[PDB]
Amino acid sequence: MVGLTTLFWLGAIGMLVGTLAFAWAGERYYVTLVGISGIAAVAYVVMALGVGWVPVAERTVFAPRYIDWILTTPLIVYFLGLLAGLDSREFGIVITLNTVVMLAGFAGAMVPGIERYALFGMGAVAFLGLVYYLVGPMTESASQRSSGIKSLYVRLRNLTVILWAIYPFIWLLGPPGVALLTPTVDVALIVYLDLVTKVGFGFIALDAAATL
Ligand SMILES: *C/C=C(C)/C=C/C=C(C)/C=C/C1=C(C)CCCC1(C)C
Ligand SMILES: [Cl-]
Repeated sequence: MVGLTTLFWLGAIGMLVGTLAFAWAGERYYVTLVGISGIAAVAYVVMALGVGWVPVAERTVFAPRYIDWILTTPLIVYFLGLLAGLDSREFGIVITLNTVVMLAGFAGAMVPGIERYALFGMGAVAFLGLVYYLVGPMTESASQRSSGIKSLYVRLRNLTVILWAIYPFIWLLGPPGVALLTPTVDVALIVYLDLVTKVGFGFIALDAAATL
């Protein structure tokens, strides 16, 4: 009743609506949000068309998803770093940590053997370091800003930390890992998370930009 392609098209449509909304409302921030959802839109269309479905051992891996994540997640961290007022050096640490997470996941998904769990573990370790910087140093830094900017940062930060922490569990329970969850359910859960961590993220920012 509901195929993989249908779910990919749904994500594509959701990202497109977000993209046009952010472009219209567009204060770097608006251009970043267009990139976050605009890139994801393209990845989902490509996948909806059946492009980039790579067979690996006995699983199917969706390569456009990881290219998407590698480009869009640093833009989300960049957005948060602007809100917090990071110096160009602190940016380097968190964006480096983020890239390690994304690359490790991409490599683990593409490796047929159990070495892929070794790659997954490395991304998990780097993710914990990323969470520390979001909850600690970046929160200290955001404190120096107006009370409204600080409030916006805290709300986007918690949205980000809570939801991003769910992805490694979906990955591990899905085809890439123990292959427990079926591809259709696993994809459905990730389409939901992508939409919330990108388009939902964006709309929470727009809402605050009008309350000024
Ligand atoms: C728009 C897309 C988003 C916000 C994707 C987020 C994905 C993650 C936070 C994935 C994290 C992972 C780990 C922490 C360990 C290795 C496997 C990953 C890539 C699923
Ligand atoms: Cl995958």
